[PDB]
Amino acid sequence: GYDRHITIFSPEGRLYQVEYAFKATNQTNINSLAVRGKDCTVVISQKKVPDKLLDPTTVSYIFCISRTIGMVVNGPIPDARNAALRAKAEAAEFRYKYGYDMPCDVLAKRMANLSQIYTQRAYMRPLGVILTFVSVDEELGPSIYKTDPAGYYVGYKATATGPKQQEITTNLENHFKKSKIDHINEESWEKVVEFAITHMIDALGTEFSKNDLEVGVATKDKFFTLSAENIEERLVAIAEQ
Amino acid sequence: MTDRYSFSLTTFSPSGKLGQIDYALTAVKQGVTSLGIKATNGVVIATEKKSSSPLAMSETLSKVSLLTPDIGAVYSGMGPDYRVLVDKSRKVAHTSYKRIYGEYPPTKLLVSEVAKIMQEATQSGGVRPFGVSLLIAGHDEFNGFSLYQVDPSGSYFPWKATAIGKGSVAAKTFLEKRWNDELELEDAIHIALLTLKESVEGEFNGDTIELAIIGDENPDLLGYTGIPTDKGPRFRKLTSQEINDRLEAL
Amino acid sequence: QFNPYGDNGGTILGIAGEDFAVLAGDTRNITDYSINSRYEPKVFDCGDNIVMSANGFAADGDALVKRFKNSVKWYHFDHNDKKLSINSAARNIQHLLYGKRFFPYYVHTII
Amino acid sequence: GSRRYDSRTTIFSPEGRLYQVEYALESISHAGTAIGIMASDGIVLAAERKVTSTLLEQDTSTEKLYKLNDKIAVAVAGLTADAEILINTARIHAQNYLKTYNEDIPVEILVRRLSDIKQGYTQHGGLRPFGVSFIYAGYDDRYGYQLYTSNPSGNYTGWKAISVGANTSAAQTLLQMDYKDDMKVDDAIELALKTLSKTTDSSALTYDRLEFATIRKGANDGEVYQKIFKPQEIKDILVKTGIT
Amino acid sequence: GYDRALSIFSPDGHIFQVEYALEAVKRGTCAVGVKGKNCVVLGCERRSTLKLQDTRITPSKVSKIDSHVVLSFSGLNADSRILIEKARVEAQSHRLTLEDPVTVEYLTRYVAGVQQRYTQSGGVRPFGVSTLIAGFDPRDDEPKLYQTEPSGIYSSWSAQTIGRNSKTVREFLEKNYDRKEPPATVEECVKLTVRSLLEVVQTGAKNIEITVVKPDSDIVALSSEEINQYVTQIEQEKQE
Amino acid sequence: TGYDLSNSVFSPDGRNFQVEYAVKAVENGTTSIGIKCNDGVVFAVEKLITSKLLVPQKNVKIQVVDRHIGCVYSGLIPDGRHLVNRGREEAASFKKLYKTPIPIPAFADRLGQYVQAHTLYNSVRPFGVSTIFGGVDKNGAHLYMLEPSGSYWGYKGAATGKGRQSAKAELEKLVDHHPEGLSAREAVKQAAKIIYLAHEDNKEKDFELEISWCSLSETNGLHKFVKGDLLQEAIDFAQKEIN
Amino acid sequence: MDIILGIRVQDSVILASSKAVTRGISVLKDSDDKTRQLSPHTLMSFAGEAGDTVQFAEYIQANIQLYSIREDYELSPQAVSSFVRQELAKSIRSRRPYQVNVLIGGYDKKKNKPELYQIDYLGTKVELPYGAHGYSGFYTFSLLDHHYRPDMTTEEGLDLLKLCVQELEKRMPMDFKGVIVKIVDKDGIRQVDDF
Amino acid sequence: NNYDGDTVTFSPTGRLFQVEYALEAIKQGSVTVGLRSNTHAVLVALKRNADELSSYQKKIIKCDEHMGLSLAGLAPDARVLSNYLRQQCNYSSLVFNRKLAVERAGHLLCDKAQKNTQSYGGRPYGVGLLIIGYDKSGAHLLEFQPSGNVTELYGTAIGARSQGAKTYLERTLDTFIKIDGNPDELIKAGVEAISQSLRDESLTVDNLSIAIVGKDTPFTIYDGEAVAKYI
Amino acid sequence: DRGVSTFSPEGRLFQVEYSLEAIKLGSTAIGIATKEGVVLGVEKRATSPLLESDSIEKIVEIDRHIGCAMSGLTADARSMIEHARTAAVTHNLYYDEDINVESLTQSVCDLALRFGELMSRPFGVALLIAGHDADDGYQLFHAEPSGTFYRYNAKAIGSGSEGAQAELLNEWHSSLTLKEAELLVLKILKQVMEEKLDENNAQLSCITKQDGFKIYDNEKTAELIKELKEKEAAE
Repeated sequence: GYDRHITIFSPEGRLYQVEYAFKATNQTNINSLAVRGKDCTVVISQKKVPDKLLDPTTVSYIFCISRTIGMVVNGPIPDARNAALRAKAEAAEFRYKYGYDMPCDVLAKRMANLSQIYTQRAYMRPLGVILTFVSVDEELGPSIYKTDPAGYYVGYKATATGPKQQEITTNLENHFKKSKIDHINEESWEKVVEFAITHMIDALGTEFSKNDLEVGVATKDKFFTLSAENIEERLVAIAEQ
Repeated sequence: MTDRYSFSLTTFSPSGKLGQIDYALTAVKQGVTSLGIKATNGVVIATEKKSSSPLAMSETLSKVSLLTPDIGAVYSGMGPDYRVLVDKSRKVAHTSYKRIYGEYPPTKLLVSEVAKIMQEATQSGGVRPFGVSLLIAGHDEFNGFSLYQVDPSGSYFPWKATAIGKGSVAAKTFLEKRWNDELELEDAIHIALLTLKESVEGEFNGDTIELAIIGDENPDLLGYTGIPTDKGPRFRKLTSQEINDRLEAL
Repeated sequence: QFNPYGDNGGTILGIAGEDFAVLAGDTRNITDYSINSRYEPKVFDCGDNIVMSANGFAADGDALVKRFKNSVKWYHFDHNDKKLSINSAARNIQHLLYGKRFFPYYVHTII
Repeated sequence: GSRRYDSRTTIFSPEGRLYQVEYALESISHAGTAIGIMASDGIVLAAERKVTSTLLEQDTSTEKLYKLNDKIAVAVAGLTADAEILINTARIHAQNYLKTYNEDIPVEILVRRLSDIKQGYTQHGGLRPFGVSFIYAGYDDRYGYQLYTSNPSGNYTGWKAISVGANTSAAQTLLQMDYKDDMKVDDAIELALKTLSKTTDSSALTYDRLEFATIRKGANDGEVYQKIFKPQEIKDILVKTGIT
Repeated sequence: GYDRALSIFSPDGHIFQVEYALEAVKRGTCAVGVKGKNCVVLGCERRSTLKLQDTRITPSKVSKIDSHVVLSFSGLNADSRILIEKARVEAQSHRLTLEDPVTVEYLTRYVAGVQQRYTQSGGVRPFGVSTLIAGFDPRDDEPKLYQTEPSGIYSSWSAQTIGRNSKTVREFLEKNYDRKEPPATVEECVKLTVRSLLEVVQTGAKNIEITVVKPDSDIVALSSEEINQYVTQIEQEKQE
Repeated sequence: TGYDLSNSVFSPDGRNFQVEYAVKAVENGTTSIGIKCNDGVVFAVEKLITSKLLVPQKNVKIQVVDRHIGCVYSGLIPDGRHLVNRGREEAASFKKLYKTPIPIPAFADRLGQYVQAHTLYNSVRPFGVSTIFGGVDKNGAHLYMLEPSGSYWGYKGAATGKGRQSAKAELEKLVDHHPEGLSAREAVKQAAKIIYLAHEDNKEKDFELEISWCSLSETNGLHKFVKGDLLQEAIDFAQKEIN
Repeated sequence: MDIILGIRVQDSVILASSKAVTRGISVLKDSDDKTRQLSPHTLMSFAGEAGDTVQFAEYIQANIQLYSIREDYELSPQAVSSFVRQELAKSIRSRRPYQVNVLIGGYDKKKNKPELYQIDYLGTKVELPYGAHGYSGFYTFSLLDHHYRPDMTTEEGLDLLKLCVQELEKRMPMDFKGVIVKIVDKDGIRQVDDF
Repeated sequence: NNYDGDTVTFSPTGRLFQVEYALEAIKQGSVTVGLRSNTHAVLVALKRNADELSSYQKKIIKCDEHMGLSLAGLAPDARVLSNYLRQQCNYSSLVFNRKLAVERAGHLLCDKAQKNTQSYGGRPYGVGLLIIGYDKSGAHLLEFQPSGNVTELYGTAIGARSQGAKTYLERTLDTFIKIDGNPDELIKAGVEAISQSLRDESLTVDNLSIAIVGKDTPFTIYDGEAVAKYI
Repeated sequence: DRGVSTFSPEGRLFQVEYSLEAIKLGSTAIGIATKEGVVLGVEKRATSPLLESDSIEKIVEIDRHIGCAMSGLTADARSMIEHARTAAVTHNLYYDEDINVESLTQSVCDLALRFGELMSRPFGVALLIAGHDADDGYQLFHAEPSGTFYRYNAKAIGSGSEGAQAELLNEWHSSLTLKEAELLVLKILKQVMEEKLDENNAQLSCITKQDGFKIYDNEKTAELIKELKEKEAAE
C-alpha cells in the first residue's frame, strides 16, 4: 500500500495523493465564487474570523498577484501563500523576459504545469489548494481561469469553489440558462458585485454582514480588493431593493 | 530535501509485468474516446469535448493540439499529462531537429522523440509513467500522410485507422468495416463523425466535438505572402460551424 | 593596474650561538620615502621557544607569522601537546610558503 | 525519508540470482519469437510481430528488425521502447569507432559494449533493467558472418542458430535437429520460416505477421548487403518455400 | 545520485549481499588452476546445454590481462567483463608509470581491491565473481596462482578450484597434489588438471578447456584433439 | 494507514499527520505570549526553574532579529533557534538589497514560506515550535504567530505552549475592556500578570519571568529587554493580582 | 627534437631519426632513440617540444597496447594512424596542446603492404611514399623525388637514405649526431646497427 | 516504535525517539561533574578503563586557553564537536582578535546539533558535554545535550549516577559559589560532589581527571600523580 | 528498512554493534607491550592445505616504528592500512619527524564513523596497532569500528580473545623481557587455536626502537616454538 503515500499509479490507474489533496482543499470551510461583467471580473469569498485575539485585517484568501491579475485560493493558508508567492514571481519574470503583462490564462497554465509535475515526481507533494485567477485581459476581456491539484485548468463564464460549490454552481447555471449570454450585462462593477453577493446569499441561504465577506474586482489595467465599508455600501444597496 | 528518490518506481514483478505501466494503461482505458483515420489525401483526428461544468468555457480547453504546421495530436487519459507532453513535443521538434536541419521533423521521428520521453518516465528515478495514449497525425514530403499511436510504455505503432480510450474496442470494429485504401478526406471525416457518435452520450454537435485534419496546404493561414516554396500549414482545426454542416449530411 | 605587492623596508638578522640564538630586526616601517611607524615590531615569539620574522611586504609577513602561530596551536591539539622542534617548524613553514608558489608571500623569512 | 519506497533493483536473492534480471527474462518470454541462422554464405533474421490488426500500416512499420549500420542488424524481443534507447546508443558507438579508427566496428566489440551497458543497470544506479533481448547478425573481415545474443543481465554468447522471445525451447530443439554446418542461406531461410511456422501461437503464418532480413555477400564482389524484406517479398518467400 | 547502502551488517555480523554474491559463484561453471614446477594450467568447464553455439566467437573463459598473466572466473559472466577491463587498464597503467609489467600478486591485489570497494560503497552491489589469476612475474621462472572472491580477500594456492562442484575437485586435488613434488612437466600438469575436471564434467568432449602458461609470456590454449588425447589416455589407465 | 509515518503525505481526510504531531511538541512547551499595544508590542515567556543550579537571568529565551523585531517560541528550543537564524539571514538580505529594515508583514511571510517548505518533503521534519514575533515598522506595530504548518496571521494578542488556554482568555478580556487600546507600559504589566496566571498549568516547578518590548515612544521602535526596576514593578503588579 | 625521415619501399618502411638531444647551449646526449613501437608491425617516430614528445608517444603506445590485449588483435597501420590523428586534432584546441609531429611506419599483414603516414601536431594526416617533419624535407625531397621507385628493395631504400643524410650533414647548420635507422616489414621491427 | 526508525519522524505525542535514544547513550557514560565560583570553574571526571591491562579513557578536552569541556557518551562524537569548538574559538581570535564568549559557544553547539535532528540520513550526536570557561563576564559552566539544548549553570553532573553529585551541588550551592581566590578548595568541592556518584570503586590516581580555568589560570588538565593531592 | 546510522533504544549504533559480531568470528591476534619492545602475533587459519600459507598477510608494516595486526573481515583492513601508511608518510613530509603512535591511531579511527546514506557501512575488522616513539616509549593500541581506541599493556582480539585476555591478565607484569613476551604470545595462541600451532599457521612480529618493525621468519618462529615446548615439559 505504498501507492497510497506517493504519486504513483494504483492498480485502477488512480493517484490517491492527488485525490486526498483535493480533500484538503475544503479544510478552511470557505466558499468562493467568480463572475464576469461587460468590463470587469468579480470574485467574492466568505470571511471567517473565529478568534477574537486575531487581527481581522490580516485574515485573507484573496491575493494581488500582479497589477492586472487577482487570485482567490480555496485551501489551507500555508499552501495558499506558497502558490501566491510563486505566481507573483512567475508573473514578474514573464514581464521581464517577454516585454508584456502575463495573461491570466497563461499564468493559470503555468501554475497548472507546476502542479502536474508534483503529480508525476515522487519527492514533491501536491499543494492542497484550488486557485482561481481573474483579470480583464487585454486580448480576451474579462477572464476566469481555475487550477487544481491534478494540474487541470480551464476558463469559465463563472465558477464556484468550496464545500458548497454545487449549490452555487447550479444557481449560476440557472441564471445563465435564462439570460442566454456568457456574462452579467451590467455597466458598473458595483452592480456586478451586488449580483455576485445576491446569488451567493440565495444559493447558501444565509445573510452577510460587512465582515462576513471578502471581495476582489478586476478592471482594465488593475485588480483591487474592497474594504469593509465599500462592502457595507454594497450590502445596503442590495437590501434597499 | 534534494530529490532523494534516485531509484526506479517502475519495476518488474515476478510474472514479468511492469505494474506502473499496466496501471497507466488502465487510466487511459477510463479516458474519453479519441480516434484517427487516414485517407488517400489526408488524415483526421477527433475526440469529444466532455465539459466538466457548463459554466466552463470548453473552447479554452484544447484536446487536439498543433505540434508542427503539418503535425497534430489528440489523446485519451490524463489531460494534464497530455498538456505537458504537448509542451515538450513542440520544443523537441525545434531543439533536436529544426535548429539542426532548418525544417520540421517528419511525423515518425517526432513520434520517436515523444515516445522516448515517455519511455524514460518508465525507468528514470523517482517518477511515474505518463497516464496517456496519444494519436499523432501528420504529413511530410518523403513519407506522405501517416498516423501513429503512442502508449505509456513508449511503444508506438502506425495505423490506417484506430481508436483509444473508453469505447475503443467497439470503435475499432466499426472502423474495420468502413476503412478502405480509396477513401478521400471527406469520406474519412464522415466516418470519423459516425464512429464518434456511438461513444457519445449527450449533446453531439460542433461545440461538443473537437476535430482536426492534416490535408492540403493552407496558404490563407500562413500569415504572409511572397515566398513561393512556403505554402502554409497542412494542420487545420475544423470550426463549430464546419462540423455542424457535415452533421446534416450524416 | 592593481599591484597586490608592496615593500615595507626593514632589515633582520639571525645568529646561532653554541647554546643560544638571537633574532634581531629594526622597528621602522616605511613606504617609498615616508615613515609609517618608528616602532612596529617585526620579530615575534611564536611559542615553543621559537622566534620568527618574515621581512619584506608586511601584509604577507603578518599573514605568514599568524598562520605559523596557528600551526603551533594545532600541532599541540593534534599531537598531545608535543613541543614543536625547530627542524619541524622549518619544514612546516616550507609547506606554508610553497602552498602559495604561484602567488607567493613576498617575504624573506628567518626563524 | 525516501528509502521506504525503494524496491532495490540491484540485489541478489539468497540463491545468488538477480531478481529484476529474472523477472525481465520472464517478460521477454511473452514477446514474439525472433530467430537467427548463420550459413556459410550469409545470415538470416526472422521474427514474428505480436498479434496484428488489419488497420496496422505494415509497410511503414518496424518492431523487430533494426539496422545498426550497413554490416550489422538486430532482432528485438521484449519492450520495443527500451530497445530503441539501446539501438540508438549502439548506432552511436559504431559511428564513434568508425570516426576513431576509420574502420567499420567489428561485430563483437559492438555487442560487448551494449552488453556492458545492460550489465551496469544490474549492479549500480537503483534503476530497473532494460526488458530486452537482442539477436545480432553481422559481418566483419576478421570472423566473417557472426550471430550473437544478449539479454538483460548483459551476458552475451555466439551462435550458429538461435532464438529469443516466446517458445525458444521448442524453437531451439527444431533448429538443432535440422541445422547443418555446410548449409546455405536459401536453406537457412527455409529452416527459419519452417521453425516459426511450427512454434507460432497464431493459427497460421502469413506475410503480415512477419519481419524478415538477410545479410549476404550476394552483393557483387567481396562486399556485404543487408536486405530488410518488404511485405510483398515476405509474401513471395512464403509461397516459394511452400508455407502458404 | 543513488546512494543506498545495499551491503550492510546483520545482527549476527554477516553481510548478506556479499554472501549471496558467493552463491552466484557456486552456480557458475567450474574453474581450476594447478601449478607445475615450471608452468601453470587453467582448466574450465563448459556447460553442454548449448549446442548450435559458435565457439569461434563466443566469449572464452580464460582471459589475457597482459601477455604474461591470465584470469579465469566462476560466477556472473557480465560482472567478470567489468573486472577484466579494469585489470587490463591497470596493467597498461602500471607499465606506463613503473616501466615494468605487473607482478601476478600486484594484479591480484588490485582486482581484489575493486571487489572489496563494491562491498562498502553506497548504491552498488558486490561482484558475483571469484577469480583465478595466474602467470609469471617479469624475469621470474617461479609459477604464480592466486584466488579472489566477492568480499575482496585473496591468497596464493599450489592448486585451487572455484565454481559448481568445486568441493569435489578440491577433494581430488588435496589427495593427488604433492607439494614436495609438483607436476614436473607441462604434460603431467595438464594431465592432473584434466583428471581433476573429469571428476565433475560429464563427457571429456568440448566440455573441457585447457590453457597453459609458461614463463616469458608463453601462453597457449589446447584444442579439442589435444585435450581428447588426455581424456583418452586417462580412461585407458582407469580400467585396471 | 501508515500515512503518519512520513512527512508531506496526505492522509485520506487531507491531513499531514507529521505536522499535527509537531503541534504536540509545541503544546508540551512552556507558555509564551505577545501583546500588541498602542505604538508597539510586548513579548513575555515562562522559564521553568528546573533546579537551584540554573544561574538566574542567564538562559535568555526571547531573541532579537535585526534591531526592530522580537521573537519568542514554545516547543523544541533548538528548532526555534534554527528558525530565528534563518529569519536573521532573510532580514539581512532584505536590508542589503532594499536598504530599509524588513517590514513586519514581509518578515512574517519569509518565516512562513520557510516553515511551509518543511512540510513539502519526507526528507525533512516539520518545525516543533510555534513562534510569536513582531515589532514596529513604517506602518505601525505588528504582532504575528506562526505554527508548524507554516500558517500565520496577525494578532491583537497571542499565546502558545502549555498555559495557552488560560492566557487566551486573559488576552480576550483585555481586547474587550480596551477598544481604544493599551499603553506599552500597561502591556508590560499585563504581560507579567498573564504569565503568572498561566503558570498554574506548570505549578510543579517555580519559574522566572522574562519580558521584552518594542515601542515607538518607549524604545524608539527598537527591541529591548525589560530589566531592573521596570521588571520588578511588573513582577510586583503580577504578584498582587494572583493574591 | 630535430630530423625524422621515412621512406616506404617495395616490402618495408624505413624510419630514420636523429640522435642528438640539445638543452640550449649543450648537447646533453648523442644516442637518443626518438621512436616507440606501438605494436609488433607498427613503429612511430616523433619530434617537437621537449617533454611533450615522449609523453605523447608513450601515451599512444599504452593505448594501442591496451587495444591489442583487449581484442587479441593488431590494429592496421591505417587504423592506428587515424587514432593518432584524432588525438592530435583534439589536442590542438586544448588548454595546452601537444606540440608533437610524428611519422607512423607500419606493415599491414592483411594487405601485405608497407605504409607510411605523416601527421603534424595539428592533426594533419597524409599517406606518402616518403616523408619528413621540420626542415628535413627541404634538404631531402629533391633527392627522393629523383631516385624513388615504388619497386625498390630494402637495401636500395637504405642507400637512398644514406644519400639524404649526407646532404643533411652537408647543408644543415646543426649537428644532429647521426641517425638511428629502423626497418618495419612482414617479420616486425629491427634496428640497423651501423649507419 | 513505528516512529523511531529515523530522526525525521515525530511520534503521535510529538516525541523524537532517535534523539531520546541518543540521550540514552549519555546515561551509560561514566560520570563527570562541573561547578564554578566567581573566579574559577572546575571539571571533574571519573575515567573508565576497559580492563586491568587497559588505559583509562580520557574525558576532558581543551578547546582554547580560556575554554574546554568534559564528555559522557560516544567519544568520537565529542571529538567532532570539540574540534568544531576549537575552530570557532580560533575563528573568533583570528578574525576579530576576540576570545569567544562561553555563551556564544553554547549557541553554536546547539545549532550544529539541531541540524542532525531535522534531516533524513543523519543521526543525532550521542554525547553530552560540560563546558567551562573564563571570559569577559567571568567564570561560566554550560551543559550540552545532543537534542541541542544548552543551559548555563553554577554546577551540574552528567553520565551514570550523576543524580547524586547533582543533589550534593544543589545543597552546597551557597558554599561553593563563594570559593573565590582558592582553586584547591573549589576542586575539593568538585571531588566531594563526584564522590556522591561512586559505588564499588573509589577515586584512584589513574581514575581521576580534573581541569580548571579562571581569572589568571589557562585551561589546564590534571591526571596521574597531579591528582594524588586531592585523592 | 531503517537507517544505517540509527541508534538503538539503549543508545548504541546498530551497525557498529553488528560489525563487532563479525570481528568475533575472525582469527585470533595478540599483542604484548614490554620495555624492550612490543610483540604482535596472529593465527593464520588457512581454509585448505593447498592454500600457500605465507600468502596470508594479517601482520602489516605501517612505518618503520609502527606495526599492525588485524582480525575480522580482513579485506576491509586494506584501505585502513593504506590510510595509515599515507598518514605516517605525510606527517614525515610535513614535519621531518616520526609521527606519534597515538596520533596515527587517532587518524585511523577518524575513518570509522564515516558511514551513512562516505562509505556505506562500518569496517568489519579490528586492529592492534603497535609501535615506539620518543615521548611515550613502547605502545599498543586497540582500534575498533566504533572509532574508539584504548591503550593496552597486552590485548587479544578475534574468536579466542576473552580466553586469551584472561590469560594475559595473569601473565603480564611490568618487567617482561622481549623473549618472555614472544613465548607468551606463542603459548596463548597455541591455547586458543583450533589446529596445532606450528611455524606455518601462526606468525610472530615485533617492534623495537633499534631495529624497527620486523615480521619473523618461519625458521626463527620454529625455534621459539621448540623452546616453548621444552620449558612447559620442565614442570
